[PDB]
Amino acid sequence: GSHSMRYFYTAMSRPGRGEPRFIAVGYVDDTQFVRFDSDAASPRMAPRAPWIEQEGPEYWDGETRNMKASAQTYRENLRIALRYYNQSEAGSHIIQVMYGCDVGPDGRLLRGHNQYAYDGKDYIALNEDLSSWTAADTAAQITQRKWEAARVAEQLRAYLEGLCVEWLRRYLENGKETLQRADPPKTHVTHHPISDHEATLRCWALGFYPAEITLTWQRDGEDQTQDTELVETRPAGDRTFQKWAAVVVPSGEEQRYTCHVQHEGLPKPLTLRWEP
Amino acid sequence: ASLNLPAVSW
Amino acid sequence: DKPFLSAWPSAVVPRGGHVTLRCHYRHRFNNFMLYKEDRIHIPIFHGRIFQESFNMSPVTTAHAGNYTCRGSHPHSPTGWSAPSNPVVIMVTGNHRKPSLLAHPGPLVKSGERVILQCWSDIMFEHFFLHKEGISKDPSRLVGQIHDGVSKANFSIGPMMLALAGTYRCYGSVTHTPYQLSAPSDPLDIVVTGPYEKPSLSAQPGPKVQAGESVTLSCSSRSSYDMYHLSREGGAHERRLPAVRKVNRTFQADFPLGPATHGGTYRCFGSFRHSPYEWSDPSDPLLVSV
Amino acid sequence: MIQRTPKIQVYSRHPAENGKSNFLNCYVSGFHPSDIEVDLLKNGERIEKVEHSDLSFSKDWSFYLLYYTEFTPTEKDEYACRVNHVTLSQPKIVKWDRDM
Ligand SMILES: *[C@@H]1O[C@H](CO)[C@@H](O)[C@H](O)[C@H]1NC(C)=O
Ligand SMILES: *[C@@H]1O[C@H](CO)[C@@H](O)[C@H](O)[C@H]1NC(C)=O
Ligand SMILES: *[C@@H]1O[C@H](CO)[C@@H](O)[C@H](O)[C@H]1NC(C)=O
Repeated sequence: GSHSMRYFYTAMSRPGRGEPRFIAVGYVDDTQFVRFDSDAASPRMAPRAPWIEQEGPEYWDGETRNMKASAQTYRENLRIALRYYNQSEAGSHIIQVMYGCDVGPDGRLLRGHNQYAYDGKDYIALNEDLSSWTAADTAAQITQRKWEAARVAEQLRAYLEGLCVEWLRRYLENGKETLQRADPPKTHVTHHPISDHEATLRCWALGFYPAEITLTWQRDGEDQTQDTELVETRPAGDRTFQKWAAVVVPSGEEQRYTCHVQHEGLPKPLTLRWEP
Repeated sequence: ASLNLPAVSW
Repeated sequence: DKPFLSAWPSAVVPRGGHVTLRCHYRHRFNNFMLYKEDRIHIPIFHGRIFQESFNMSPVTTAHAGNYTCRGSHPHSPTGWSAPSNPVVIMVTGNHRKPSLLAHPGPLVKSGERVILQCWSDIMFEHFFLHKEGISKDPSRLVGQIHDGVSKANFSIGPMMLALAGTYRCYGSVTHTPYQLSAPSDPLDIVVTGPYEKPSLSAQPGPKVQAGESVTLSCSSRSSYDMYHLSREGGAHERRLPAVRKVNRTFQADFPLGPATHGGTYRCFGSFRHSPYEWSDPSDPLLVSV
Repeated sequence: MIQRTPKIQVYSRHPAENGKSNFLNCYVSGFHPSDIEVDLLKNGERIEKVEHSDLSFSKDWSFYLLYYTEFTPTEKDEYACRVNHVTLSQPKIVKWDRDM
């Protein structure tokens, strides 16, 4: 299957409540594997999945050094943003960054990504060609001018085509038995009355990896995507995920309803029904 | 491994 | 536990100015006491409980000092929190100003290093280097003494936009270490690169005399918002906004003036809202009168 | 700036059995800005030693956090998660439901 690596930065100013803080996390697919927090006593890039812990000290020192520099850069970017938007030094603001690469089953690059946000809204983004930018507003157009004159896209592109893919392939091999082994969901259907004439059927999926999954209710084979209540997929805490889907049914019509489940860890899709 | 962008500002 | 103490808008503050100390604790800004460093549990102003941020205004030399706060914790052994981080209020304007110079000079290529030298004929025990701005912390160094002056070398680098801006230095004397001199004259430290260098050219050209006209054009395909014309000697830091031309270049024509004396010129592009970040320098150009 | 209120979910890591060790999760997602207060409550009392995941965010830039603690459920004990956020005028209490 295909895979992805992502880094997310959050830089936040909080005047009067703390010093500006920089949070970075790294993901392979749905599995977090590194973190950096500038609010720690001695900030360091630190392992968050067991399969990265046996990387040598040269790796940790390089990552930490880079994270300290990025924390310094983004603290200054918060100040620059204040001037571009003419905002007070009193308010609290947030810069968010994402970048990373998607690879195919052969391990070769399918696409690269790099996007920036300010105060929760799109700021500037690297286009799919990895050589041009899309700016969300006139402030971001300033940054685009600068990044064109400094040829910043060539630097993103060189990382996305090279180190990003080579490291993702290295990580996937390091964690092969948990990163490349889909865990299928455990499923069941529960039933609760809401009146003397209607009842909830809830279809459950637990313990699955990765997070992508489809839960669907059918009634006589027709999709109920309009009358289906779906809950956001949620983490179990142990690197598996959970989800449910619910539909309201007339009492005595439960047997007309089937829950269908699709997941990579399932050899074929499951059809479930509620059994008294 | 993380992206290293020395000297790049907004 | 531990409050977050902060000074606003700056902990380095001129006498006659103003600074406020805030004590943020349990999602609130009120009910706290203050403590100076030497008297570690003698709360100041006879144990005054500040019911809001403490505005020192106008600042006097008596405001200078090394502070911690404690927030009201009404269910605990002492009834107050642990001590905060320490904030040092430095009050300036109490001695003659020292001097600040950059070696080799104030234009620093990105990634490189520069030395800011503070020096004085007054024997200052320490020197402080402070970048102008909001919530900027000073750097301290003891003053070496030699040739009848005291001096300190502050090394700045690797140069990035964070390290660029307007700098001042200050001296302090032995027995009033939170009392600072008046500020040195300011020094703008500009980072250059890696934005691509523009092109320099003269109209009609680099040779002229009399009351004839001599205009220098700085030009680039990159979208600089401003240009800076710089002749060797430091007597022209002239800046003009850029205009986009039909061929898509960005340009600014600098008319020298009726008494142009000439010398070697370079120009730099820079962008809106970032006056201390310049492009690489153009190739040099010499004008002759 | 436009702000976004948190979605909340309270649930155990495994199917809960009375008298068996487990983990009690409060998942907060879809919120912005990032500052948020999240408490796990036992019989209305704040549980000490709750952990949380490192701050991250979704494609639409909204943040998500998982808070979690080890807990042994009993019939008598009632758990909930309390969440407060700038967008929330008052804290929000979401009760854990073993029957769901
Ligand atoms: C200020 O006092 C604190 C102790 O409260 C100490 O850690 C710090 O070194 C002092 N700072 C200066 C500049 O004297
Ligand atoms: C400081 O820098 C200057 C100029 O670069 C140099 O001459 C001097 O030796 C350095 N050290 C002191 C103590 O002045
Ligand atoms: C673009 O046009 C302007 C307007 O005359 C001229 O000054 C400049 O030299 C031209 N540049 C190029 C590269 O053609």
